[PDB]
Amino acid sequence: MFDKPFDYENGSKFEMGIWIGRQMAYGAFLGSIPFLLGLGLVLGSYGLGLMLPERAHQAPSPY
Amino acid sequence: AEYQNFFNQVQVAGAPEMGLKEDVDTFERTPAGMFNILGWMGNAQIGPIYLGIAGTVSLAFGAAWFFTIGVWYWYQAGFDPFIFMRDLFFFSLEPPPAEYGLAIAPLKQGGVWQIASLFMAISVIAWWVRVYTRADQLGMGKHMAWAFLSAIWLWSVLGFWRPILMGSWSVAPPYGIFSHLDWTNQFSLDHGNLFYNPFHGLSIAALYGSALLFAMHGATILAVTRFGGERELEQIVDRGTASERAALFWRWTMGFNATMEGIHRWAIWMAVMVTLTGGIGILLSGTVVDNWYVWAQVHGYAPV
Amino acid sequence: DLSFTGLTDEQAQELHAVYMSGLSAFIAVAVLAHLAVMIWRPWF
Amino acid sequence: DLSFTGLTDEQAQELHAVYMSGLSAFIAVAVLAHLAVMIWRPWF
Amino acid sequence: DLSFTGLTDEQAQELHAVYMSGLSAFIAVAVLAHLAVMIWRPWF
Amino acid sequence: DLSFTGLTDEQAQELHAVYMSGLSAFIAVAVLAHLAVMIWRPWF
Amino acid sequence: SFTGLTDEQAQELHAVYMSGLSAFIAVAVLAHLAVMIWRPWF
Amino acid sequence: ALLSFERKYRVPGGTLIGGSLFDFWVGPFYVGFFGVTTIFFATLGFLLILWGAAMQGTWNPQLISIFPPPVENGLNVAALDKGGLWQVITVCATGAFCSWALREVEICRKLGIGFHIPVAFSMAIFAYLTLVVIRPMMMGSWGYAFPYGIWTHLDWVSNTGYTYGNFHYNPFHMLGISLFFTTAWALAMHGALVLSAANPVKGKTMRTPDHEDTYFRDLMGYSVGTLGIHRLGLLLALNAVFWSACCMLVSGTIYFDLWSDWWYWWVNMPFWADMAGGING
Amino acid sequence: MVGVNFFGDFDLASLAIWSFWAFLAYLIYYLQTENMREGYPLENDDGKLSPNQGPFPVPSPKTFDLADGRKIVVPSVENEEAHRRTDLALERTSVNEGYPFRPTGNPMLDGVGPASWVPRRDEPEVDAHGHNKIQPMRKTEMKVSAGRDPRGMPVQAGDTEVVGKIVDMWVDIPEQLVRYLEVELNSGKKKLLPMTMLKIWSDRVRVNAITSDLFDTIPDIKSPDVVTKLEEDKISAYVAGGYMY
Amino acid sequence: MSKFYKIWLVFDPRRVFVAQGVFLFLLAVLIHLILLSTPAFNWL
Amino acid sequence: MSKFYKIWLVFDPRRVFVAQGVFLFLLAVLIHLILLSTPAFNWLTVATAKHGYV
Amino acid sequence: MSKFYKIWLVFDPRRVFVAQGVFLFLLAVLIHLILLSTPAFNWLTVATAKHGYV
Amino acid sequence: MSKFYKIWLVFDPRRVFVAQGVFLFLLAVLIHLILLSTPAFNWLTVATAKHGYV
Amino acid sequence: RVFVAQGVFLFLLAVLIHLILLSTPAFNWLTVATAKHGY
Ligand code: BCL
Ligand code: BCL
Ligand SMILES: CC[C@H]1c2cc3[nH]c4c(c3C)C(=O)[C@H](C(=O)OC)c4c3nc(cc4[nH]c(cc(n2)[C@@H]1C)c(C(C)=O)c4C)[C@@H](C)[C@@H]3CCC(=O)OC/C=C(\C)CCC[C@H](C)CCC[C@H](C)CCCC(C)C
Ligand SMILES: CC[C@H]1c2cc3[nH]c4c(c3C)C(=O)[C@H](C(=O)OC)c4c3nc(cc4[nH]c(cc(n2)[C@@H]1C)c(C(C)=O)c4C)[C@@H](C)[C@@H]3CCC(=O)OC/C=C(\C)CCC[C@H](C)CCC[C@H](C)CCCC(C)C
Ligand SMILES: COC(C)(C)C/C=C/C(C)=C/C=C/C(C)=C/C=C/C(C)=C/C=C/C=C(C)/C=C/C=C(/C)CC/C=C(/C)CCC=C(C)C
Ligand SMILES: COC(C)(C)C/C=C/C(C)=C/C=C/C(C)=C/C=C/C(C)=C/C=C/C=C(C)/C=C/C=C(/C)CC/C=C(\C)CCC=C(C)C
Ligand SMILES: COC(C)(C)C/C=C/C(C)=C/C=C/C(C)=C/C=C/C(C)=C/C=C/C=C(C)/C=C/C=C(\C)CC/C=C(\C)CCC=C(C)C
Ligand SMILES: COC(C)(C)C/C=C/C(C)=C/C=C/C(C)=C/C=C/C(C)=C/C=C/C=C(C)/C=C/C=C(\C)CC/C=C(\C)CCC=C(C)C
Ligand SMILES: COC(C)(C)C/C=C/C(C)=C/C=C/C(C)=C/C=C/C(C)=C/C=C/C=C(C)/C=C/C=C(\C)CC/C=C(\C)CCC=C(C)C
Ligand SMILES: COC(C)(C)C/C=C/C(C)=C/C=C/C(C)=C/C=C/C(C)=C/C=C/C=C(C)\C=C\C=C(/C)CC/C=C(\C)CCC=C(C)C
Ligand SMILES: [Fe+3]
Repeated sequence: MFDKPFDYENGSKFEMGIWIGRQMAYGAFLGSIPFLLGLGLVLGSYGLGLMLPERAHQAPSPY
Repeated sequence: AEYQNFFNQVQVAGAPEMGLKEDVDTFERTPAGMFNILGWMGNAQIGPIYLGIAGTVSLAFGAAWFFTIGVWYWYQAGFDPFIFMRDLFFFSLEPPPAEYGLAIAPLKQGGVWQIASLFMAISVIAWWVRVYTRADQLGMGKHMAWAFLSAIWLWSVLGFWRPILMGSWSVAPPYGIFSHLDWTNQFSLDHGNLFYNPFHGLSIAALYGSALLFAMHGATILAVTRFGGERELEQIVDRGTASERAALFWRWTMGFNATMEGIHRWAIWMAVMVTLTGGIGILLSGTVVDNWYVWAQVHGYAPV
Repeated sequence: DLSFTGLTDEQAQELHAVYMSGLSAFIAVAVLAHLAVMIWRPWF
Repeated sequence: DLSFTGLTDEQAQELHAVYMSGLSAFIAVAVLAHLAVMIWRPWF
Repeated sequence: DLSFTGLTDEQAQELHAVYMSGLSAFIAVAVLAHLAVMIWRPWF
Repeated sequence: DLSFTGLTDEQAQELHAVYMSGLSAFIAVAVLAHLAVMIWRPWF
Repeated sequence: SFTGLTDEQAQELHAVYMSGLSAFIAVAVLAHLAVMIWRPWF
Repeated sequence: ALLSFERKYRVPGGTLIGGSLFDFWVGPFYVGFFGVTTIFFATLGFLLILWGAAMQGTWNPQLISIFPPPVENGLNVAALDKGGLWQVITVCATGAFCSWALREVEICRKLGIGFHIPVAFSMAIFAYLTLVVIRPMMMGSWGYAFPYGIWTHLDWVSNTGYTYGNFHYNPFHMLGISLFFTTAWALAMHGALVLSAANPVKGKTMRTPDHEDTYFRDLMGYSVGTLGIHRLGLLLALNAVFWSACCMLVSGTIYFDLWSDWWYWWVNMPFWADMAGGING
Repeated sequence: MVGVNFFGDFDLASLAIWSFWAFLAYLIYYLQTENMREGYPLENDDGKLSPNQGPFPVPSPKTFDLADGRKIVVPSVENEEAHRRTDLALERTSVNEGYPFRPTGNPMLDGVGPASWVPRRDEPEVDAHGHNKIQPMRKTEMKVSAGRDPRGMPVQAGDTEVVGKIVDMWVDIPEQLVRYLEVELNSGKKKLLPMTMLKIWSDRVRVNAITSDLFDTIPDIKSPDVVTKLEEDKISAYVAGGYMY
Repeated sequence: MSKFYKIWLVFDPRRVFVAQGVFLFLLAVLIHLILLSTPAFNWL
Repeated sequence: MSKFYKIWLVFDPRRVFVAQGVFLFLLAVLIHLILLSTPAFNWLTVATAKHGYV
Repeated sequence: MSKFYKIWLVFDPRRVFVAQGVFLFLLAVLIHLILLSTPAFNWLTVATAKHGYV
Repeated sequence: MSKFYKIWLVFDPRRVFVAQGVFLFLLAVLIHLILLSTPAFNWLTVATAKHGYV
Repeated sequence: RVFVAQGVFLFLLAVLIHLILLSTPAFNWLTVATAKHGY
């Protein structure tokens, strides 16, 4: 529904360019899925820590 | 949304299976029954149990050990049932102090611990004999007995062999919920960060590997239950598509695979290794190496 | 006529021409962004 | 006359010619970048 | 002749000639690099 | 006169001849390297 | 015979194996003689 | 090369991304798009660990250690020589693990089997992300994650555990320990039982599953079954890892004192706290 | 023996750890060799012997003694030949190795890919007493003790259509486990549906693996009350192949 | 060169376009994350 | 040698191209990260010192 | 000796070429990293000292 | 003995050659590492002392 | 499936936002009440 073949025979240049753009946009969305998941994980954990008591951010360093 | 085969969708039951005779005395078997709650994930039958001599000895002496610890706890509670419940996890039956060495100690000062330990040892030996003989009378290959022997090895190193080598029963762990955790922590502290014991690391690797391998094998078998993959023995003698698909999954994943029979060899050795290496690691502590961090520094895997 | 994709030669040429036009447009946009950044904060 | 891939000799020659053109372009760009860096920040 | 891989003698000879040419080029480049390093910073 | 591998006596002889030539070349190179090390920094 | 070999094949294989063993032992003896001359351990 | 039965299973289809672009094998390894990404991430992580060894100045494999940025750095992206290399390696490891799971999903789809294996692997991935991402961010800094070293991360484990006294007293920790021990015990029993059925006493024919059920019913009065034992092993391992993750999640975020002191609410319940005698007076 | 070294810093702990390394190397070799009793020797894409066979040699043959007098030598030519599919409707997609094989006809009907079946022995699996392990519930005295009884329920396929009704269940007698559901199609024919690839709702049995048109071509059992291992493999392969096809 | 279009005779463009989109997005994300490391170019 | 084209008679170009792309991107990223790990050759830090904004 | 070509009668070129490529890449990377881990032969360090970059 | 060629009547050449290559590489690496861990025969350290690099 | 998921999502979002407001002393309505009324 997102990755579709192109009808090269009986196909205009403008449609070909739009199709290449759509394929690359779908690829960009697929590549954005892990970036968005990681950003959400990090920021949500940080926000939850911000909502934690004050002692959560004062633990001794394990090194 | 598909069926994951973690629980049965429907249960069926007839007369309970009383077991194959082979070379087993059927007079020692009890009656059997059903428990429908256990039939969702496994078998609902609480089948017959073999009584025999080894089972009777093991039950009697294990109950004696359990009741010895219990009456010691009641003595520590001063007959008070409310104190008994309030401090149940804090009660401890400690070994004799280091002054008495390996000799028989007074009851109040470790004799009760020695009595309980002897009862426990008798029970464990009887249960090992039971495992071996139940394997033998059905014509099976004694693998369970050898697997149990590794755990027995670790257990006897903790309580018998290392105390003998150290010259006192005091170094053995006590009988208690919180007290034996404290004993474990104090052992690590006294022997210089047991993390740096190489056999301790090997035992941890084997434990992690046992968890990993059982996860892999269970997931693989449940994945091929579409083709009757859990019938492992028949797949061993008459290979089906389940075995082939499992082998091909793991070969395409990591480049090498197992067979329906050899995966269980992997499993048994991985599980045996944790106790096999742990016994050696515990036996080396105090008798050969008394500070594992300094030993690691000498042998090049700790910073100087 | 070596083809691993089921594409004829002329179709490949036209597709490459369109792809290169888009690539040049993308390069131009990237160049504009880099010039803006360089004016705002040079890294050399 | 062995051919593991199924390609003929002339097909292999044409593929190698185009591949070498691409490699030449890549190496030329790399050489220009290296010369620019050597002028900007010598490492020898 | 004995052939586990299915190749013939002459195919093996031709492949080995090409492989030896490639190895010779690689070794020549390595020798030049080692000479340059030895001149710039000897390790003996 | 056994053959687990399936080779003939003459095939084994040819294989051994090539293998011994390779081993001789390897050992000669190792001997030259050892002589050079002994000259540079003797260990006896 | 669990291996499938015959008596004569076993004899020839053993002869070649003993030749290799003799060569290895002779080299070891020479090495030990050199070590004993250079740095005696007795 | 191929196994003697492998040819009929190497068919196209089952990929998630790219169609037939990467639908091929390299030796025994199926590649796919996620295999390409896995090889990239794994090689980059390995080479960056080697480079961090070069910066550290040691080539002993047991002394190499890449440390996260200091606690004072917060959640900022650190300099590569000041903990940023650890962050890059962590990103590479996360990418490699996720790509491995998705490649396993593709292989499952090609072979027409279930996804129990990738789900179980995702459980371990969740545990790893808990130790390196969730807990350090809930504590406000990347500096609370463990380092990448064979024994230095053991030092990290020791220090983190002793931050809260004796870590044995964490209840979720006790549950996880019990589950791991049970998993090892069950694995030993299952391997031994299957091998003893497959390798009977000499002169006897191969044993049936009825023999296994009879053996375990004779020994202890209950048999879970082959399907049951596989389900039980999988669930035991998954629960062990999940409860270990929970034990680490609750420590340092909502609990900061000694767990041995946590265990004293039962003792200090007022209706028997002052009753003289016993251990706690 | 604290501080007692045999030579240098080599003490009892060092001896133990090095001995463990040697033992672990041998154990890994043994475990890998024990797992090479099936699927070897390796072949190429044309079915010919692969020039590379791996560093681990194939172990010496081992024999399994069956209760009916049959001997199985698992690493043998006979074992490989008995389980080898013939006349596979497959075609190479490339001259190079490592590329997928394309099904020439109907992959589900031809039994290739995820629909592949293995030619198991054409006899039913038996228990220790010699009785057939899997039998229909009408031939036993078992009863439904929990869950939902699917007998009499309609069967809905993956295309949201009714293809028949459940008439009986097939049960593993030694394990007391339901393994197959018997369905009477609207055409009157009876088929076997694996339990592991269907869902039992409150009012229907849903089979998403295959559509209505594919239910008529499910492989059949020769005898109405006996199912053999080969028939089980064929039915399971056909049903599991529907997810891809 | 002018013969680069033949790359579309080797790899199917649609899948290649999807993969290129993935690669370009991830490369941009990586460059932004690298820029965040230095305060001078930290735009947050 | 003028006969190097015969490498395409040995190796499938598609898999070769995939491996080459992965290898070259990996190598470029590795070299850039090595240079960024060295403060003397970290061009961002060099620009920071040269222009002086942080 | 001039009969080494018969090695291709024993080993398939594709597998040998792949293994050789992996070996050479790993060996070159290892040697470069060994030189970089030694400050005496770290060329970036030598350049920094020579040109006064820090 | 002139009959050592008969070893190839006993052992398959492919596995022997693979094992020999791996063994020789590991042995050479072991000897080089032993020399490098000894400062008296570490050629990099000796070169540094001889030329005053550090 | 849609209705249950939407209900869970809305309830969890509301609980999370209410907890965020509660942990903020500036918007903590109980804290505001006890400060204003001298509780
Ligand atoms: C789980 C809670 C703690 C922790 C606590 C401990 C303790 C306590 C011990 C270990 C031990 C080990 N841990 Mg640790 N470990 C953690 C997280 C990790 C992670 C990770 C990315 O999550 C990894 C890869 C490791 C890796 C390792 C191994 C070096 C070793 C044996 C494990 C094993 O066999 O497992 C089962 C897996 C297998 C059997 C399969 C094979 C796995 C191989 C052995 C992994 C090798 C990794 C290699 C050294 C480095 C990887 C990167 C390279 C670039 C490829 N740890 C966290 C922080 N770990 C033990 C040890 O000996 O330490 C010295 C030990 O005592
Ligand atoms: C602060 C505490 C110390 C420490 C101190 C110790 C000590 C001390 C010991 C271990 C031991 C073990 N530790 Mg450690 N350990 C620490 C940190 C860790 C960490 C971690 C940080 O992640 C991990 C994963 C481990 C993991 C492990 C295991 C791999 C190992 C053996 C486990 C086992 O099977 O035990 C339990 C299994 C048994 C005791 C076998 C029992 C066999 C008998 C026959 C069965 C029971 C008898 C009878 C039937 C009972 C009644 C049953 C009735 C039905 C009621 N340790 C730190 C560094 N650890 C042991 C070991 O081997 O170390 C080398 C050990 O003795
Ligand atoms: C490979 C190493 C792993 C392993 C292996 C292993 N253990 C084994 C086996 C194997 C292969 C067996 O064959 C054997 C077995 O039979 O398993 C079912 C066993 C076994 N491992 C056991 C336990 C066990 N294993 C452990 C560990 C492990 N065992 C390792 C992880 C642990 C841990 C982690 O601490 C424990 C607790 C047993 C279930 C069993 C051995 C049974 C036994 O020895 O019984 C004799 C002992 C007793 C009878 C003691 C007393 C029991 C009761 C407390 C008696 C009192 C109560 C009375 C009956 C009722 C009172 C009611 C009221 C009046 C109160
Ligand atoms: C139920 C959870 C248990 C489990 C499950 C599990 N793990 C699994 C699977 C399953 C079901 C797989 O399918 C998968 C697999 O393929 O197994 C063969 C996997 C796997 N479990 C593995 C290991 C592993 N599992 C562990 C744990 C467990 N896994 C749990 C107990 C541990 C522990 C406790 O330490 C380890 C070491 C791998 C063998 C494998 C996943 C292989 C993989 O991801 O491959 C791609 C990545 C690489 C080849 C290398 C990447 C390297 C990085 C880029 C750089 C290094 C980064 C790392 C953080 C450094 C760490 C240094 C250490 C000293 C800390
Ligand atoms: C750590 O290392 C760092 C990050 C510091 C440095 C490492 C760096 C690297 C290695 C960076 C990049 C390597 C590459 C290889 C980057 C990308 C090269 C390419 C090949 C980019 C391709 C851009 C192509 C793009 C967007 C597609 C353009 C096509 C667009 C729609 C579709 C074509 C349709 C076009 C209709 C017509 C429209 C155009 C006009 C003029 C009308
Ligand atoms: C700390 O302890 C220390 C390390 C000090 C102890 C030191 C120990 C040892 C144990 C050192 C070494 C012992 C050995 C055994 C060293 C090696 C001896 C060997 C056996 C060297 C082999 C060299 C062989 C070489 C290069 C291979 C020559 C073969 C070359 C190509 C292959 C040609 C053969 C062919 C090609 C097949 C073609 C022919 C046909 C008919 C197809
Ligand atoms: C710190 O120091 C370190 C550790 C980093 C030192 C490590 C160093 C290394 C290992 C450096 C590099 C070793 C290599 C091996 C570098 C790369 C050499 C190569 C071989 C680069 C190749 C670049 C190839 C390029 C651009 C060509 C891509 C080819 C193309 C566009 C053309 C192909 C498209 C085609 C041919 C048409 C074919 C189809 C038809 C129908 C004719
Ligand atoms: C710790 O120890 C340290 C690391 C310090 C030192 C230890 C060091 C060692 C042991 C280093 C290295 C030992 C070796 C043995 C390194 C490798 C030497 C070799 C053998 C390099 C081979 C280079 C081969 C090269 C470039 C050739 C690749 C071949 C080609 C281009 C030719 C292409 C061939 C054939 C195309 C196609 C023919 C097709 C037809 C149809 C005729
Ligand atoms: C800590 O304790 C210490 C280490 C101090 C003392 C402990 C010491 C020990 C235990 C020392 C040694 C015990 C042994 C038992 C050492 C070895 C004795 C042997 C048995 C050495 C054998 C060397 C064998 C050698 C060279 C032979 C290899 C054979 C060959 C080349 C012959 C090849 C055979 C056959 C080619 C092909 C013929 C085929 C046909 C068809 C005729
Ligand atoms: C109302 O409640 C009643 C009174 C009915 C019963 C309540 C009972 C309780 C509360 C029972 C137990 C509570 C506990 C806490 C039991 C034990 C838990 C543990 C953790 C036992 C751990 C033993 C742990 C280890 C290493 C022991 C290994 C023991 C050994 C090898 C045995 C050593 C054997 C023999 C030493 C020494 C023989 C030598 C002589 C001179 C006799
Ligand atoms: Fe199993």
